Amino acid sequence: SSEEEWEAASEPDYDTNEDLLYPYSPTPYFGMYHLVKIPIGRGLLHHVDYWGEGKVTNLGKIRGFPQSYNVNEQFALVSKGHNKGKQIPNRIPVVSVDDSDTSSYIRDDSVKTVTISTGPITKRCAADVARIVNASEGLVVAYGYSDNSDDIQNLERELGKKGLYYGAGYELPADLRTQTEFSTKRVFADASSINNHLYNLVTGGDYINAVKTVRSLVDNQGSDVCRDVVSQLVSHGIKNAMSFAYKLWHEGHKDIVEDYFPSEFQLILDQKRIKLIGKHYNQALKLDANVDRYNDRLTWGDGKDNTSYRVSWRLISLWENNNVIFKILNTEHEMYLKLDVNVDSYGDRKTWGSNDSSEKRHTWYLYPVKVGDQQLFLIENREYRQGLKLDANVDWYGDRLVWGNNGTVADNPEYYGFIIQPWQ
Repeated sequence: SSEEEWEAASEPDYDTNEDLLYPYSPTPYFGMYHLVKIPIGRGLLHHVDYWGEGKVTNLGKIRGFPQSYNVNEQFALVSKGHNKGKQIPNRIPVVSVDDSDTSSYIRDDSVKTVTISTGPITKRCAADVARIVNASEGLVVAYGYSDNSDDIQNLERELGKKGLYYGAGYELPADLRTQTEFSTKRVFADASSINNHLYNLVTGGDYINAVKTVRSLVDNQGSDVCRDVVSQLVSHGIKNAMSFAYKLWHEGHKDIVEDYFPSEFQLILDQKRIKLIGKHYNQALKLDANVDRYNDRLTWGDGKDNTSYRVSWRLISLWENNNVIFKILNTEHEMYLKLDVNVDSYGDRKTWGSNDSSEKRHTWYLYPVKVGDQQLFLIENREYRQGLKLDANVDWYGDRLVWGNNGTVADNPEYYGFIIQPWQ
């Protein structure tokens, strides 16, 4: 029988594994008694290996850990490698892989790191892993499962109820990178850690891993964290927020932009007719009534009109070198904004509309920034790296010329921010 094969079995290899002197390791399941639960005292348990067998070498590959507690079925024995058939080191027992309940042995919310591999993650197992991992600073690493498995689906769901979430590309210390047995892993971390991870993936331009992260976050009760990260990204002048929103918009995740990003992002990303209002001077942009000798038109804020076809624009979005870039289209004339090749005596450049649109100076970055509750955008020419501003001086009609600014527009959203509104 299973019991008798276990009773019959050599004791665990405590040369290659550390002997943690766990009192319930050499006993079967005794959870019917008021046992002494670990951890004892105020700290967390360092490391539980769920379905672990201790450090197992096989065909030159390593699985398991010499210093973890190992949750396993009560009669389970080492499966492979030289220790095959021995007893499991530091073994915390469960009745069955079905019940997978450690509540007699391990206190709720008490483990720093849970690793899990080899065994199946049933719903009960996922729930037990979530029960023991500490919500505020826990970490769960699932090794060798496929991302679409019922195993990972059970785990992500139970961890999300507790406040742990997948981190795509989450970097592990060297001692959690020893599992050369497995070719895949999936890391779950605490709410604050994932907040920081996803923010830094976006500011770093790693949109593949940012999209993977946010999708799992929103799908597993992480909406508070998503909202906080988004707020940081659209408040602090991060143009990678625009690039992140673009990839969400085009790769199947419109829900996340619709539900968590400022309403303006939908106008921007779908090339809808918009008004562009200089916040400081409060004037909507238009093009000049007349052309110059090159058939181009100057760009102006209008001192009175904020409704007519003359103040309608569209943003054209394109992807270049891991960034979203924009062209700014005037719908009255079907002309594209650029900055003058000639500077004035302050180094500033007049803004012009042209029928043509194939130069780098036709392309622009948007930097989302917030003045209290008002979402704004800084608009910066990609070739000249100048942010747009309206002239401190009015003309005879009360209109303001639009210039590229020599000098950063980042220190000051009340001066250099634009409001984007729907035109219709």
